[PDB]
Amino acid sequence: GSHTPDESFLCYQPDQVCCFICRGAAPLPSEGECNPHPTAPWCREGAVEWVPYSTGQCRTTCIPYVE
Repeated sequence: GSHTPDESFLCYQPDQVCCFICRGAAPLPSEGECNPHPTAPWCREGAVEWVPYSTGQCRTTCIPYVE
């Protein structure tokens, strides 16, 4: 009934991490795994788009972390 909140799932890879904010579903894990995450500065700073995903729409950004 009101504004639906968006979440974020960080898909993690031993050398790559992509954070996505979804307003209905999550990202499709095919290169590692993903789970609910807060949002570092790289998540919000590199995730500035949107795309139609399985059960909803998710946007995402990826960064070089412990790679």
